[PDB]
Amino acid sequence: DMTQTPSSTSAAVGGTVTINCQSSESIYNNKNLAWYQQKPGQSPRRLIYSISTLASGVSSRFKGSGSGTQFTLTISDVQCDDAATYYCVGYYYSGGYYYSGSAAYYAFGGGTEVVVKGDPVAPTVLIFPPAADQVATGTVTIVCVANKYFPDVTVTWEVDGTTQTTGIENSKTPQNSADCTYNLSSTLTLTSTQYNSHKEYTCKVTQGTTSVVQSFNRGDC
Amino acid sequence: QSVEESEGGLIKPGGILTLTCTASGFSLSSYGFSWVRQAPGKGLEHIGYLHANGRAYYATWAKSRSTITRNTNLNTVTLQLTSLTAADTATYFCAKIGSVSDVAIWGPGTLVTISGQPKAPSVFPLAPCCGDTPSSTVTMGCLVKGYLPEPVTVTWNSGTLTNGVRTFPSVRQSSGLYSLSSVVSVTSSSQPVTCNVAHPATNTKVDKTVAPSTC
Amino acid sequence: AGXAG
Repeated sequence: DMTQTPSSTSAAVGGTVTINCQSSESIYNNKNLAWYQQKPGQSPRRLIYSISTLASGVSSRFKGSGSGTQFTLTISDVQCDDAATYYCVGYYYSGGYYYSGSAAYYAFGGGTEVVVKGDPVAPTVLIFPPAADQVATGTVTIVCVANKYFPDVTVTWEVDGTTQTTGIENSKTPQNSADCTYNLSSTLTLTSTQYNSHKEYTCKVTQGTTSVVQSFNRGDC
Repeated sequence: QSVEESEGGLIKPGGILTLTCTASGFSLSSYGFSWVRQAPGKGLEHIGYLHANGRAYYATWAKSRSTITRNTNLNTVTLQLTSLTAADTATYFCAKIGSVSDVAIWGPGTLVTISGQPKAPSVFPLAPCCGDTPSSTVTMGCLVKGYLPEPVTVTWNSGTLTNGVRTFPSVRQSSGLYSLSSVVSVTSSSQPVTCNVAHPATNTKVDKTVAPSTC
Repeated sequence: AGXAG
């Protein structure tokens, strides 16, 4: 199997990331080792094969190295476009003759999430009261959005001043390939009963020491 | 040269997954091809490898309930995976991984969801509470709620509105249904904006034109 | 021969 470290890392634009893989046994021919890049919702993109050969159309600031059971991917002059998950994968084969039998397999590393640190940007926050047709369904969903921000934020919901702890789901987009920023949706789900039994609905997006709130009163929309 | 997985979709626990990998522009049988999968938000995982020499080699976890076979006559390879559980929910890929060869090729992947009928989304417009202070842009959205399985596709103005769209990754609720939102930011003089939501699994398409809130 | 003898 393949042990890939670190599982998460970060670098500033222009920096360097290094990713290591350790195989419990030696790869086939001491050659069969590729590195892949994957962004959300996409097929894996091959970066390197045969340990160190650059795949077609891959930038030269990706470099593969190693031998035997230890392998390294180095990303030089890292860019926001490099924000992705990376995987090593080795091939193994033994035997192949009548009296040996045979066995083959591939082993993917567990992956490395690479966060690229770009220029900090505070979020702008938007809140959307539930549509009138939502309430009729007996379930209400309030959407809060934190747009174009870096670094990460945390979201808090308040209902008439009382922090919420249930019914909240957050979904963050991948890092923007041009400027490294995130976007985030946070949704608060309530029954029509609870929603009609309260007035002020608040989403609070906190980034370090800075917090941005957006609020609405049920009676106004 | 390209490959293509057959359709996935919603499958009952205990059932059988069957996926076909069809090749175009080359002969599958002249290369070793693997099946790889990826559970939601987790890493890539090898299932088995159909070697160019015709022998199938399976990951230990897969050996007892997987079969990989080649159809040279039709230029396909097929994965059969039995006794499915929720743990088998994943994107499934056909791929020549290319650890050492110049040639590497991956299908686009197909989503297989173990959870019994699909559910079409309900779509609600997202509009700011009436109460602006004249800004230069306005941001509207659509909430796509309560569907199964993934995916849905969201466009704005039938695809003519391409900038300023943020469609968030879906989230699976405790009920097992999925939900997501899409927002679009437009200049404040914009005409009405309409979200178009398609759900192939239920064969549905919904259009919602977002109106301004009462004021 | 990339994946076998």
